[PDB]
Amino acid sequence: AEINVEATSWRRVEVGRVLKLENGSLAAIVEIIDHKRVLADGPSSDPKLATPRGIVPLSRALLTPIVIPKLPRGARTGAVKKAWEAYGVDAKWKETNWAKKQLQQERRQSLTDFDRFKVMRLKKQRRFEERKALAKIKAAA
Amino acid sequence: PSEAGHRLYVKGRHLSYQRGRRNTHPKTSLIKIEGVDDTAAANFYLGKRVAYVYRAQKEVRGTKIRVIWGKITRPHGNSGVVRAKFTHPLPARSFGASVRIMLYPSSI
Amino acid sequence: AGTINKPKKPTSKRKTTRLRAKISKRAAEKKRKERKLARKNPEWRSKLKKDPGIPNLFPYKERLLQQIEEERIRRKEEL
Amino acid sequence: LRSLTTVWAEHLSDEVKRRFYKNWYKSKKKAFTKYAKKYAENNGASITRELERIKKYCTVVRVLAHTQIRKTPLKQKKAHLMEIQINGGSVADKVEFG
Amino acid sequence: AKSARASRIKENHQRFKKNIAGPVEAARLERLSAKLMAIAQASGVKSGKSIGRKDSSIVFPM
Amino acid sequence: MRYIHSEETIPVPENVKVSIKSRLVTVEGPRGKLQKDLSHIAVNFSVVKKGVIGLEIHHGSRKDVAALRTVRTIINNMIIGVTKGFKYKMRYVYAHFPINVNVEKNAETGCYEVEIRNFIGEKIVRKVVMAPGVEVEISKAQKDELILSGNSLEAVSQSAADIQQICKVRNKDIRKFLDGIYVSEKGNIV
Amino acid sequence: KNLGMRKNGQVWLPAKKAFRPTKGLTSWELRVKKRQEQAAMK
Amino acid sequence: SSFESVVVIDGKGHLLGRLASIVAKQLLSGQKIVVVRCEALNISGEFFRAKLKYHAYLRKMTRYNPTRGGPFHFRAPSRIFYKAVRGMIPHKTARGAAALERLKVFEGVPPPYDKKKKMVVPQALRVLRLQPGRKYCTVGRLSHEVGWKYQDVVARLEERRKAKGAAYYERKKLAARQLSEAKKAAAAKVDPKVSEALAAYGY
Amino acid sequence: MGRLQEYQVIGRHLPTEANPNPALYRMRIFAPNEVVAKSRFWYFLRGLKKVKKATGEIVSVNVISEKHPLKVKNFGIWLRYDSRSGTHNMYKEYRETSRVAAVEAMYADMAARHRARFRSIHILKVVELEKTEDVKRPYIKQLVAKNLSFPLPHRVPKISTKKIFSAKRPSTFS
RNA sequence: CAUCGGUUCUGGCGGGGGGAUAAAGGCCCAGGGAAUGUGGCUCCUCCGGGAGUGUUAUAGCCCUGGGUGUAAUACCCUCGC
RNA sequence: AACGCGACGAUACUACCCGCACGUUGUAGACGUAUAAGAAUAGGCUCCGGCCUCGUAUCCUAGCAGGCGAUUCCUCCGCCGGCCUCGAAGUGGCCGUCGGUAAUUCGCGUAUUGCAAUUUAGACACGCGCGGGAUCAAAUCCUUUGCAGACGACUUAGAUGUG
Repeated sequence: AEINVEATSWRRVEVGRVLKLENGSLAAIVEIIDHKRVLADGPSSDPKLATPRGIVPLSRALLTPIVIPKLPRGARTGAVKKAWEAYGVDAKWKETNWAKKQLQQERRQSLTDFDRFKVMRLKKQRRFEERKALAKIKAAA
Repeated sequence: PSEAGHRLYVKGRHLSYQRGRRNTHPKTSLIKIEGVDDTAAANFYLGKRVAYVYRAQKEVRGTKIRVIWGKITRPHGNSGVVRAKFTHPLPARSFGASVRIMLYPSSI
Repeated sequence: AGTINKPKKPTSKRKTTRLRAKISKRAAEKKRKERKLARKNPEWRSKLKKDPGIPNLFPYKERLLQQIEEERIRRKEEL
Repeated sequence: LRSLTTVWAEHLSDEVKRRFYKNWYKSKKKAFTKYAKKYAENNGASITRELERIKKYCTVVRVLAHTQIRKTPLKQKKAHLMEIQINGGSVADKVEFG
Repeated sequence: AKSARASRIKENHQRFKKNIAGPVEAARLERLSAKLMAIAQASGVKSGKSIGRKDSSIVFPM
Repeated sequence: MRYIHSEETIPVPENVKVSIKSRLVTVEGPRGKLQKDLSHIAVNFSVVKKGVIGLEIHHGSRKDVAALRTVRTIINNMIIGVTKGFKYKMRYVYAHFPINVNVEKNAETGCYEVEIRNFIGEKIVRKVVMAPGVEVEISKAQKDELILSGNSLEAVSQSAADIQQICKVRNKDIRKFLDGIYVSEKGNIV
Repeated sequence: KNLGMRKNGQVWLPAKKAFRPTKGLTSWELRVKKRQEQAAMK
Repeated sequence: SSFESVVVIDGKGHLLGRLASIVAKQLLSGQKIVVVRCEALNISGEFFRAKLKYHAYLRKMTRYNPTRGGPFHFRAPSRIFYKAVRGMIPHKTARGAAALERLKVFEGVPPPYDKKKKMVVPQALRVLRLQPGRKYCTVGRLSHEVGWKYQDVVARLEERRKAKGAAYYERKKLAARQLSEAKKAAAAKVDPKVSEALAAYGY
Repeated sequence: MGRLQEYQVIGRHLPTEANPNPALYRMRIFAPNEVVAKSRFWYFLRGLKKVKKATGEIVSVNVISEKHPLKVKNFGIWLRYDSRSGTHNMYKEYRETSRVAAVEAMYADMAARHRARFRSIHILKVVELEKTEDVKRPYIKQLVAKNLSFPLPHRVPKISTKKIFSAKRPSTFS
C-alpha cells in the first residue's frame, strides 16, 4: 500500500508563529482569539521589527517561516522576549528572502538623483561585461 | 549620440468638469495625474501649473499650436484626482485629452 | 416547468406613482384603524406581563438565584 | 469561410470571357491576358505557389465551371460561371483533381 | 401523429440511412467518381515550393 | 457555524496503488485502473499513516463537512472496484413471447452491445451499448440471466439501468403484462 | 466479511459512522457533572 | 495608475459586469482597450440562470417590424461583452461614441495580439471575487447554446496558437538559462568596487 | 452599536423635606458618550423606580475601563430582545478581550442575525466565564480546544484598487 | 517672482490640564490558586505520539496587595509655532 | 448589413509604383506613448540547486534635441540581399554586406533665447512637385431582347460573326 498525494501545504497559524505586518514589523502569536483575530507581541530590540502586544487581525498580516518552539499559550511579554532572544528570531528574519526584498526596496527608495546616475553608469559597465559573456556563450552553442 | 528622452512634465488626463449629477461647471476641471492615486500624493502637485496644448488650422505668430494655461487648485475625492483652474475653461471635446503638469513653481 | 427555455412575461419591479400613493394611504388608514380598535378593544389585558426568567444555559443561574434568595431574606429581615 | 485565393486556367473561352463584360463588342477583350503570362513566366511559379497555398491552408475546394452556351439554341452568347464543390478525399487530392 | 422533428422518427430515419440507402448511394458515388477519374486522367522561393507572400484594420494605428 | 477542522479516513489494501494530484484520484489494483476527477469539491488530501489516506476541510460549513463523506465513499468504491470488482446479475422473464438476447463485442469501439428481440412480440430490435469497461455474458448456470461485470460501479449499474429501461411496457396493464429485464442480484466479482 | 443485510442491497457500502461535526468538544465526565448541577438547579 | 498606448486584456477568468465596468471607465477616461478571449469570460451563478436571462432577452423584439428598432440579439461572446460595456456608456452622445471607438473585442487571440502582453484585472477575477462553492458559467458555453456557430473553429485556432506558444516558451527558457550562465560567468570580470557599489545601491 | 464605553452612572431623587437623604441608584451603561449614558440611565429609572429626570439628578458618571485588555476572555451575555411576537431571552457567548468589545460584537451579531436595533435590546448581564468548563456554545468550544492550530486556505492577495491592470495572475496560497 | 492684507482648505511640530492623578504593561517584593498540566514519574503503542499523577521543576499562566510611579501611552480638552 | 468582409480580372488620364521635397493639410489627442508562455488557485514554477504576498519588476536610459577630434571597444542598433518561415484580419528567424555606435578616458565648442512662456520635434492618412520605372481600360446613354417589367431596374445582343 503505497500512496502518492500532491496537495497544498499551508503555513499554520499557531502559538509561536511569527507574523509580518503591513508596516514591516514582526510579532508572534501568543493566543488565538478566533479564525480572524489573534493576540500577538513583538518584543524585538530592533525598533523597525518591534510590535506592541495587542490584537492583530489575520487579514492585516502575513506568515513567516519562523515558528518559536514550545512558546506557552498566553505567555506575557517577558517570557515572549526570552523565547524570542533565545531562538534568535531577528537573525532568521534577516536571513529570509522577504527581508532581503524589503531592504532592496528601501535602498532603491532612498536613492537621490546623483545616486541614480551612478547606478545607470555602473549598470551599463556591468551590462557590457555580461554582454561579452553572453556573446561568448552563444558563440559556443 | 544620446537616446534618452526630454520630458520634464508629468502626464495627465482631462476627465471632466466639476459637476453634480446633472449640472456641470466649466470653470473648474478634473485632472487625473499619472501615478497620483491618493490625496497625499495629490498634495505635492498643488499650485503646479498645467498646460493644455492643442493644434489649430491657421498659423499665428509662427506656430499652429496653442496653449491654455492653468494651475492645480485642490485635491478632489480620495483617488488623487485634482481640481484645476485655467485662464479659459477647457473645451468639452477634450474630455480624455492629455495635459502637461509642469514641476514649476517648485518648492524643492 | 419550461421556464429556462421558454420564459414568460417578466414581473415588473418598477412601481408606479399611483400605486405607491395608494399603498401609503392604505397603510396610514390601517394604522389609524388599528389604533381605534386597540382603543375600543374589549379583550382582557393583564396589569403585569409574564417575565420569561433566567435562561437555563446561563452558567451562573444557580448563583444568581442564591443572591435572589439572600436579598429577599435580607429584605424580610430589614422589614 | 473565407476565400484565400483562386487559380485560373491558362486559356479561357470567349463565351466565359463575355461574363466579365457589359459591352463586350466595344471591348478590347484584355481580360486574363496578363494572367495568362504567369503560366509562361518562371515555369508557372506563381501558379504553383498558389496551388501549394490552397493545398496547405484551405479546407474547402471548389472548381470554377462554366456552360457552353453556344451549343444551346439561346441567342445569349454570354456563358454562366459557378463554383462547384469537390467533396471527398483530402485537400491535396482535391487540388490535384481540379 | 409523430412529427418530422420527433426523436423516434429521427432514429428510424438514421437506421434507414445507415442500413439501406447508404450502400446504394456509396456504390453510385464510386461509379461516378471512377468515370470522372477517367475524364480527369485523360530554390523554394524561385520555384514556388516555399510559399512566399503574394505580390479596415485589427489594430489601432501606431 | 463554521467548523475549524473536519477529517475523514480511507484505509487502502496492500496491493492497491492510490495517486492523487490536483484532486484527480487514480486507483490501481490487480483488476486494472480507475480514474476520477474530484476538483469540484474543496478538500485537502494527505497521507496520515502508512496505507491510510486523510481527507480534511478547513473553515467549512456543515454542507462542506458533509461532502467529505461522499468523497470517502466514492474513493472506497474505486478501491473495491479495482480489488474485487462489481457484478450485476439480471434476469429476463416473459409470459408468451420468449426474449431473444444476443451479446456481442464491437471491435472498433471495444464496447459490448446487447440486442434484444421478440419483446412481447415486437418486430423492432433493441440495441443497448455498454459503457467502456463493462463486460456482459449470458449465464449458463441459471436460466434467462445476464451477468454484467466491471471495475466501475457507476458504469456497470448504469448499463444495467439502460437494459431495464429499454424493455419498458407501454400502454398495457403492468399487473398483467410482466415481461421485462430486471436486476436480480448485486455484488462483487471476487 | 459482512454478517448483516443492508436494506437497499448496496453491500459494498462501508459501515458508516454518525454525522457528528461537533464531536470531541466536551468530554463525557464533564457532561455527567454538568447534568448533575443542571438537575440541582432545576 | 499608468497611461498606455493600448491595453490588451485576457478575458479568461474575468467576471463580465466587473470587467465591463472597469473597461467602460477606462474608455471614457481615454485609454484604448483590447479584450481577447471573450469566449472564456465568466458569469456568476449557475448556467441555467444565464441561459434563462438570454432567453428572456430573446423574447424582446419589435412587434410591427423585426427588421428595425428592435433588440438585435448578437450571439457571439465578444458581442455579449460589447453589449455589457455599451450598457455602461452614454453611447447616444458623441463622447460615448468616441469612447466606444477605443474598444476592440475578439474571440480567441488573433494576430498580432498573440505576440503581445495580455494583462489582467484583479478587481474582476473570478478566483479572487467569487466565494468558494459558488457556481459560475462560461460565456462561450452560453453563446454556443444560444446559437454561436464558431466554437470549434476558435478551439482549433487556440490549440494551434498554444502549440506555437509552447515552442516559443521552450526558446525563452533556453534564453533565460543562457542569460543566468552569462551573469554568473561575467561576475568574475566585473570590477569588485562596482559590484559592492551596485549592491549597496540595491541592484 | 459604535465605539462604546462602559459608564458607572449613579443618580438619585431630588432631596425633599420628607426625604432628606434619598437612595442612590447605580447602573453600568454601554453608550457612545456620557449624554447617551445619562439618557439611558433615566430611561431605565423611569421604567423601574418611577423616578423621573425632572425630579431627579445625576450624582456621578465615571468610566469603567477594562482591567486586563490584553488577556483573551470568554464572555457570556444574557439579553432580552423585542420582536413582533414579544420579548425573548437569549444567552450568547463572545470570545473577546474587553467587555465593551463583547457588547459591540453582541450588537453587530443581533443586527446581523435577528435584525434587532439598539432600542430593542436590553443587556441584562455580561459575565466572564471563569473556567473553560463554563463554555456552552460549540463555536467557542472549538476555539478553546487544546493545541488549536489551523491553516488559511484560499487567501485572496491584497492588491491596491488604484492599480487597475496586473501583468501576472495572482496566487491564493499565502 | 518677492513682501503684505482679507477669506479659506490642508500637513507637521513643541508644551499644559483631566480620568482609577487613565486603565494596561516592563522590572522587582509578599501571599493564594488552577489547567487547554511544563519538567519528572507510570502504562500503552503504528515508536509517531497518546492516557494517568500534580502545582514549577529542565515552560509558563491566573488572582490579590505593595514599590518604581506624579511612569509611559490611548482618549478628551487646551496654549502656541 | 444599401455606412460588414473576402478572392480574382482589366485598369486609358492629371491615373499606378519607386526616391526625396515639403505642407497656414487632417485626425476623441505621441513625448521611452518598450515587455507573447500555457495552466492551476484545497496549488504552481524551475536552470532540478531550489523558488512563489508584491510589476515597488525587466529592458532601455549620459554626449549642441545631443557637435567636432581622439583614446578605446567588438557591444548594441538600422537599411538592404539570400534562404527559410508566418493565412484568425498573414511577418518574423538566421546568415552576409554596408552605415552608425563612451563599455574607459580626454581636448575644443555651447554664452546673448537676457529670471518662465508647447520642448512647434512622432505615427498614419491626404495633397502639391520634380527625376525615373511600368500600362494603353471600361461603364452609361442609344438600338435591341422578353427568361423581365407601372416607371426605373433585370436577362440578352450590338466591333466580320455559328453575327
